[PDB]
Amino acid sequence: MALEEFLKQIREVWNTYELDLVNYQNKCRLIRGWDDLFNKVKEHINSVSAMKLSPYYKVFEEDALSWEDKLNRIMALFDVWIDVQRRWVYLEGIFTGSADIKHLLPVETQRFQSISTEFLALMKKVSKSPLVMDVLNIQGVQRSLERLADLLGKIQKALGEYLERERSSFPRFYFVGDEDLLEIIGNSKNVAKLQKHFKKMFAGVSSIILNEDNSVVLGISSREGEEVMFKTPVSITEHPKINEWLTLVEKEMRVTLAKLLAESVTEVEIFGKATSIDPNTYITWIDKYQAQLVVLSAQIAWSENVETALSSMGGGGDAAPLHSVLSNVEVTLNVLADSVLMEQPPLRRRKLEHLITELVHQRDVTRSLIKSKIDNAKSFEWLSQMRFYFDPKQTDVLQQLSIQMANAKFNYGFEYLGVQDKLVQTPLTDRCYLTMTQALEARLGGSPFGPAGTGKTESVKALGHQLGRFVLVFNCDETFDFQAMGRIFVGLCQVGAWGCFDEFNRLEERMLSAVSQQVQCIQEALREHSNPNYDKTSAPITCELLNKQVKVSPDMAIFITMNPGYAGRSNLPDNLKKLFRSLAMTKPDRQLIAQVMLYSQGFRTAEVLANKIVPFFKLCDEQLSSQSHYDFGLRALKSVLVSAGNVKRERIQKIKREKEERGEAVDEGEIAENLPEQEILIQSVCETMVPKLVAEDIPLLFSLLSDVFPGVQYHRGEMTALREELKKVCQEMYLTYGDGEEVGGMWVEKVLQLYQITQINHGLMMVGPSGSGKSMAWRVLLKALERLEGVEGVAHIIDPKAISKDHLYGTLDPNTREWTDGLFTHVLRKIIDSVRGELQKRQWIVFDGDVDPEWVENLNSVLDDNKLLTLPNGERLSLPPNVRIMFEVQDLKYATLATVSRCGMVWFSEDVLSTDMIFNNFLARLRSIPLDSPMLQIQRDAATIMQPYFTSNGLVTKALEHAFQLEHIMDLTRLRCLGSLFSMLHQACRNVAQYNANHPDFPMQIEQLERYIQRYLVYAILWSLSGDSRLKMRAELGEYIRRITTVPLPTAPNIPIIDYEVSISGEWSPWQAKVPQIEVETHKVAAPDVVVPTLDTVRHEALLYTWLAEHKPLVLCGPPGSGKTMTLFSALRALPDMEVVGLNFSSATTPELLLKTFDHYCEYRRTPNGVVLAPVQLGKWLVLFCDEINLPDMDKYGTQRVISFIRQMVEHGGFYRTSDQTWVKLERIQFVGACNPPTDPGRKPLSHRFLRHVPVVYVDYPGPASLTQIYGTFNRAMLRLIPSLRTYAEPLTAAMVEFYTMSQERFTQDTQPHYIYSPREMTRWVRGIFEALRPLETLPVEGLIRIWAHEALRLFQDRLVEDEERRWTDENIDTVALKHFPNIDREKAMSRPILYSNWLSKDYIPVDQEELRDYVKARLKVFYEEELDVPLVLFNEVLDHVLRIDRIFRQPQGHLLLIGVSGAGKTTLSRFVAWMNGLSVYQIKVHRKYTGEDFDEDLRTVLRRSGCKNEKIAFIMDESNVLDSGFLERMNTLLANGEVPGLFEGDEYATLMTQCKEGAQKEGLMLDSHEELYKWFTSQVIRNLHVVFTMNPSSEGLKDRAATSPALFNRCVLNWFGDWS
Amino acid sequence: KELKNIHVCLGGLFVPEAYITATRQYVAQANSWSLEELCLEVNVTTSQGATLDACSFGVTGLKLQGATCNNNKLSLSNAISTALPLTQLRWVKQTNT
Amino acid sequence: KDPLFRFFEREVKMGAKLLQDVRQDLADVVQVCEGKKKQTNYLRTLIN
Amino acid sequence: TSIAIGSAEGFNQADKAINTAVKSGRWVMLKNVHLAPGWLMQLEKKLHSLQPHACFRLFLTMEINPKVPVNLLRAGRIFVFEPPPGVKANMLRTFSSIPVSRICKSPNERARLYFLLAWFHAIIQERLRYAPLGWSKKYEFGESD
Ligand SMILES: Nc1ncnc2c1ncn2[C@@H]1O[C@H](COP(=O)(O)OP(=O)(O)OP(=O)(O)O)[C@@H](O)[C@H]1O
Ligand SMILES: Nc1ncnc2c1ncn2[C@@H]1O[C@H](COP(=O)(O)OP(=O)(O)O)[C@@H](O)[C@H]1O
Ligand SMILES: Nc1ncnc2c1ncn2[C@@H]1O[C@H](COP(=O)(O)OP(=O)(O)O)[C@@H](O)[C@H]1O
Ligand SMILES: Nc1ncnc2c1ncn2[C@@H]1O[C@H](COP(=O)(O)OP(=O)(O)O)[C@@H](O)[C@H]1O
Ligand SMILES: [Mg+2]
Ligand SMILES: [Mg+2]
Repeated sequence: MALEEFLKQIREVWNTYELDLVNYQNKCRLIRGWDDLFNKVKEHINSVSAMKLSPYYKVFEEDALSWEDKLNRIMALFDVWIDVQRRWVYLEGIFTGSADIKHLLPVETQRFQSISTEFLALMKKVSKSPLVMDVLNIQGVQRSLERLADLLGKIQKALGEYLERERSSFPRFYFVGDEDLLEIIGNSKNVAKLQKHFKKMFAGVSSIILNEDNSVVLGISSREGEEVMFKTPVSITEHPKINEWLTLVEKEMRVTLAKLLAESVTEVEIFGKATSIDPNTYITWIDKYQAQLVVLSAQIAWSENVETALSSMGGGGDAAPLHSVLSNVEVTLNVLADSVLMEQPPLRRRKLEHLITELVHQRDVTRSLIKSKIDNAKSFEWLSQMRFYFDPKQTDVLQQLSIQMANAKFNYGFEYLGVQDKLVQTPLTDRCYLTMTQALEARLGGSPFGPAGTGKTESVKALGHQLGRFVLVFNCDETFDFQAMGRIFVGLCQVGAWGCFDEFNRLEERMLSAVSQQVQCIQEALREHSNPNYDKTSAPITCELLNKQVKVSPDMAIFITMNPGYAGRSNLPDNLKKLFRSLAMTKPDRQLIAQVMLYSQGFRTAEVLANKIVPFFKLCDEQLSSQSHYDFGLRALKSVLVSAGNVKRERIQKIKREKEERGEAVDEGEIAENLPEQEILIQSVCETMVPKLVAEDIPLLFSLLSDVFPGVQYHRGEMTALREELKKVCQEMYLTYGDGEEVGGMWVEKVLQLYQITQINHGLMMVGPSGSGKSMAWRVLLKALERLEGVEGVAHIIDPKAISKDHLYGTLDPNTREWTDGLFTHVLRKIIDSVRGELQKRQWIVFDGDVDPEWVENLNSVLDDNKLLTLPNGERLSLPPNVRIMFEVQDLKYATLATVSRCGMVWFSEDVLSTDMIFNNFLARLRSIPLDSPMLQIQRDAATIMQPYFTSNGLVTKALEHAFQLEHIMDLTRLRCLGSLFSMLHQACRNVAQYNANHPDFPMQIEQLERYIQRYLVYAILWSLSGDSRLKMRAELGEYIRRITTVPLPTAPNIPIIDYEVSISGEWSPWQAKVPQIEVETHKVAAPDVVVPTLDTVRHEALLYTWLAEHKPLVLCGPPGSGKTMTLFSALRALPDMEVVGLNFSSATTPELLLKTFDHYCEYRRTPNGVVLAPVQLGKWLVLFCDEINLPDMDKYGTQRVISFIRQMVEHGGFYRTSDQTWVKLERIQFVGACNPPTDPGRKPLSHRFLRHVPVVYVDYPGPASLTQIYGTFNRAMLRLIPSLRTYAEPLTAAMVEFYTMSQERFTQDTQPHYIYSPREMTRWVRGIFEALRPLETLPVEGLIRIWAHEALRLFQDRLVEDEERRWTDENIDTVALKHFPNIDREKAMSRPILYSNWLSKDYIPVDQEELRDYVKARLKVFYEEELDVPLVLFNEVLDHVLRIDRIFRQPQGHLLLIGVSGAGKTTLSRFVAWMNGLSVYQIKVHRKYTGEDFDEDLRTVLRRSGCKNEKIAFIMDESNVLDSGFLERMNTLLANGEVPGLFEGDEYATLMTQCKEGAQKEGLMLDSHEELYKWFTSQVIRNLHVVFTMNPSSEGLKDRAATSPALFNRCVLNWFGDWS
Repeated sequence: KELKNIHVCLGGLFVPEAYITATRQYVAQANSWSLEELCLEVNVTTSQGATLDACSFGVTGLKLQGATCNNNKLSLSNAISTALPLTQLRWVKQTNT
Repeated sequence: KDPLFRFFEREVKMGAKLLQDVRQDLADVVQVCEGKKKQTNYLRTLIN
Repeated sequence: TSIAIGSAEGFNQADKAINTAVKSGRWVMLKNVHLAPGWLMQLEKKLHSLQPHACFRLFLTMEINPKVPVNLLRAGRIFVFEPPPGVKANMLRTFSSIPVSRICKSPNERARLYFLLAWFHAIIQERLRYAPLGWSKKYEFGESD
């Protein structure tokens, strides 16, 4: 009875729960403690769900349901109340503190006053009753909060002008986003909320130090914690305005840095020119001052000492005091080096590392100077080095220090940089410093180019930090348009900061040319400013940016780093390249970097370690097998060295802990000397590079390590706690776990490698072919970490290429310049905001999908050391330390090296996911998860029966191994076959359950179950491993299975096994027992829904029923017209709960088609678990049938956006709604695909990740026997109208089959794109013959042969091109008719002018040429006098064409495709025939301003006329009218279906609904619901609207149109008018 | 031993630099030294008059652009290319001379 | 342990793979010219 | 008035500058016009039916590109800028570009340094004509250097 006790506990908790209220400037009482209420509700929901899991939940089901209801109402209220509260706070901070906004923007100021009045009324009403429920049960509370949020968000977007003025007031505001700038302005009084916004405004100022009163700014602080204390603290009470005291803080920071630098230099001059240094005093000096200040002091001291020594030798014959300077530098270096081998606090350790790097640079420079025998300070060997000159005499503190290189002179910016990672001053870095300083002297820009990973961006940042400048890195991409770059340049000019536009060439070339103007104007302004005649009194040089005068600060500069010769890159215009001084960065000095890094980390053997590790990287890069994901550049070496340092530190800590645990004996020197640096380096190399290795490269690299580092071995630690968590998690997820060499050792090893790489890197890439356990690996690792460390782990799976890049990152409106967050940007911003405590959780953003340089290269700054996401609007998002960017890909064929070098690579081979693990997972899931307890018992029994076969070297594994040797239409993947087999076995279990249900008295015995399961397993293996191949491969697989297996099989000698089914009695029964020789009704002959059952038909119907019953997506692949749609609709008729919806993919299909279909047929509803998309009908399963799934274009990077969208919606069970970036989970929706073989032209093979989930069945053409049977059935059914002709059905169908076979053989797709022949031609043949024979009461054999020949000509000769082909068709028709119909009078039946028309009689009877010509002349005279006065000259081909057009206009959904040279009379003849048949001709009037919306309006009008007014329309359309691909897409949808789903929406949809209701009433039908009315509208449009498409006989144009709109070659009868003969 | 003995045309190999690396590390393993202590000693001689010791490797097909090599000494020439008869490359200890 | 064979197996592997691919493609082209097989997208491009 | 083509605001500024200069007689230069061939066709059609001032001049600096409309090429006069044919021509052009007042400066040794530098530039640029031997790749040794 603990349920009632816990419910009473929660009742008391909620009853005693009161809402905490805190005041705000004596205005209102805000809610405080959001996290407490949030996790209280979360744990209460978990408790209620756990109760629901309990069996005793039934007695308290209603109470718990109501409790869940009110808890979900609390969630709904307080998920938006917090946002409303925060937004009101930082909007009132703007609408009260600032008085300018009242006069500037009064109307929404009054609106906000009203909204604030409402909000304060609500808050007071809450304050009267602090109880949670009494706040909750308030009427209309939720709607009031939603409306308040709506109005406040409306106001927030309408403050752009005031924000621009604010950014103008304080220059540094330009790097602050919309929401962040409103947050800063509103919370000026509440400075405690601005601490998280300083990091994006200054170089290293992450927070400011405030007094107890929060009224005086005492100093600043960095992310590390280093503090700078202002000499004169600034009081914000005196300067209430945010910008004024912010500027005072900046100036005071500069002044205090200058003064502290002066004091530090004065102090360190003692350490210089000193024979010996006391380590205690030097460590005290290092601890006293900041890292940048101590580095600067050391640099100044060394430079002054070297200058003084050089000045002594001015005579040349003097002594060499440079030796004293070198000895001093070496002594100081030894002091610091000995300080490193012992423990230090992290800040002091970083300071020591920086100083060691700088002093190594100084020692190298001094040694070079001594070797060069330099004696004069004016020599270039000393001028080229970067020298620092200090002036304590200077009155201005900021100009006390001057930095010079060659003839360039700079002033230290004194911008606090924090603790940044310096770079080893390699010779290439010195070259970069020289070149960039020379460029800055000439007031140019710097353009260091070269391959990625050569330290281009980092060199620029290091140089900018050397001068103490504010360096900004903007990850440029193609949406950095002219205006955004103008804004960025304005910000840089006003602030006085450097701009590093890395990946500059990624911009559009036109945009580069446009930005050249701004660059040139800024450079000219700086050049004028540098002139000494300019003075402080005159106004600073104002440059014109974006039609605005902007003050240009001297300190600014523009640097662009570009990577030539890669994908997704442009070529810079020459007028732009001449403004930048380029520098080549191709080969960084790797050995020096490694040596200095290892020396600074505390390695005693750093030289040997570097000399062994750097050639090792070249050895790996040259010997290891070339692969797309391999990287051995400078970034890899940097990661290895950092990992080695961390491993050394943790080993030292471990040794200290061991020594203090076992006795007490600790000596830092003893630990340092006795430490295997070789082993540490090998362990780091293995932890960083082994994961990326392929299976056959691991031993190669291990042998290479043994060759370069002999005597040391790798002993990877056994993470026993992590392994225990992995074991438990694999237990809870039905996964196979194994340690070492057991089944699953490689997979868990890969999981551990993934854990290590996550520990090291913030960007990962789980690379490996589809079906290698990447998804499960990272899922299990996430859950194990959650269960081990106690921190909740969440993941956001984003498909990058399933949505457009604008939807993925965001977009900027070119009109209003307002930023809309994308998918990834919204997630990252929400995590950064931490409004619901997301920073305390492990956040993983997984990019499951294809990678190309178009979308991933915008993440270059995220995966770099910058860890910033740069937006076109100048905003930058700092990556939280707990966020990991993961890429789950199958190949990296298209990604550039810039992406590859940034991500820790973990390679999952197909050997990692052994088939045994898949079999065990299937068996465990079968034994655990019920399929609908009787279900459980039957299902476990079936699992036990299938156990002997689902083993290593079993029947299934051997058959699967043999399967890849066969030829399949689509590429065979292991998981496709396995999933198909598992679904079919689940269907077998459901069949057993149904058999038990139908027999309550007699449930199925064990023997029946055993035999049935064995036979069905064999059947399912046969139909899964060869369901997507020809008949020959199916037979061969059957023969192989018969050879290998031991179960009973059919005893038939020649009949293949696949011809047999597994009856529920547990015995083989041939499929032919289910193939009756049915007799079709005469009036249903060749009807669209009539199917003659044959062997292939019933087999494929059973297979489709089995797969769809599981709601498993499937694809039917086969040649056009083979019967895929017929088979699908026949099988779906046995499932009354599934409603099919038609989709027609083309070359330009986008996910917008699927979204429009979802909007039309389904609805989004808000649920406690999130947004769920379900069909409007209750209890029905929508089935989306994609007719041409593989036509959508593959980009240059081998992807299809709609295919990725479908794969995301299938595997992940949902998609993302780009309107608000909310995950939408599909419910009661499945997908069925149809497609031609990928070998057919215009067909693109599906990605292996998509084919994993979808079984493929191959629907080949019916054989001559099947065709004979089907159309003999139709002919026998049809020929019952004429009893005398009843004996000719067999020869008639034989002749039809023979002629169709020879027509397929003679004409192929090679000659012409439209030369396709299928059983559709036979169906239309039988339909035409039946329609001709329907009204007639008697008719001799010759008349029947004449009708047959006429239909043969109208089908097989209409589409032909060459005259020889038509002659061949005529002769072959003659020969076939003579062969199959001897002893008939050829002349009466086969006179060459075979013409049939219903114009001269009520019946479709043969018509002589002359009377038809006279009738056409009379009708032409009437047409001239009535509609079109354009005289026409009649000839035989005109009569034939008008007869064909009349034939097409009399068929339902009969569209025309007229092909011929222009001016042949196609449109005129179409109009004339439509005028006879009463069709009202409609043509679209195209002008130069005609766009997509005009076409949509024309389509709406024609559909309204043809569906609601029941007015027959001949929609004549020409290829010249096709201005865009949207025209063709809409026409394709209309032709194929008869209705466009997204055409009608909003007001137009309601108007159409009213018109359809009126039309149905006019026809007398009673329909009121929208679905039935729309179906009737579609039926009327199908029956009334006809489309005549006219186009020129282009060769490549026809091929292009066969792919951009397949409907014209399937639904439209093709007539080749050609040129006049 | 046969693999080390045979003469290989560097042009025909897919990755000749990996061949150079392989011979480098083979000789380094033979002498148990480090790579940066190893330099190149290249001797150009006729195939018939060629002797390969433990550190020599046979390379054919190397073309000399604008020079002629007679008795292991280069002379500037007006011929576009001069085919080297047989290139024998050796790995020896660096003398930093 | 022999780097020579480490590089050397890679050479032979790539040689065999590319040789097999080229021979199969050329045999397919020959069969197309004889008309005994149909042309696929990849085969049509290779013919191009 | 020099305007770089590539942006819509660039098109508007160019149109305004041309409309002002055809009356004021000032000069107008448009850079990298080869990126907007359709706007080139529109501009050529505008130019044909126009009566400009006596001193008005319009310069359309472009990269040699087949996408430039033929009618614009026929309407205007083409100047081809490219590597000078030889060392002598290269030095002649280099000396022509440099103002005479700059070379004839107070130190009499500046002229010899300029001659040496011009000879070096000529040798460097003429070697570039020989891609495999003179250098290793087609470097952008140009007037900026
Ligand atoms: N440790 C395991 N033991 C047993 N079965 C497993 C294990 N890991 C994965 N599987 C199964 O193997 C299959 C692979 O699934 P998963 O999504 O992890 O593959 P993947 O290689 O990441 O695929 P994709 O390229 O489609 O993302 C699934 O059927 C899964 O249930
Ligand atoms: N002189 C150096 N000393 C130490 N590390 C360096 C040096 N130069 C570059 N690096 C490292 O190499 C990497 C270079 O990355 P980055 O400069 O972004 O490459 P690129 O600019 O070519 O894209 C950085 O992670 C940096 O730590
Ligand atoms: N067993 C059969 N009985 C009757 N008609 C058949 C049979 N098999 C094929 N057909 C004919 O073949 C045509 C197949 O068309 P469809 O299913 O649309 O092919 P696809 O989907 O490949 O375009 C149908 O019109 C149908 O009349
Ligand atoms: N049989 C014919 N006799 C005389 N003129 C004809 C005939 N057929 C077409 N024309 C001429 O063609 C013109 C109409 O061409 P049209 O049908 O619009 O070309 P298209 O078929 O390319 O649309 C008419 O002006 C008519 O004079
Ligand atoms: Mg970079
Ligand atoms: Mg996966």
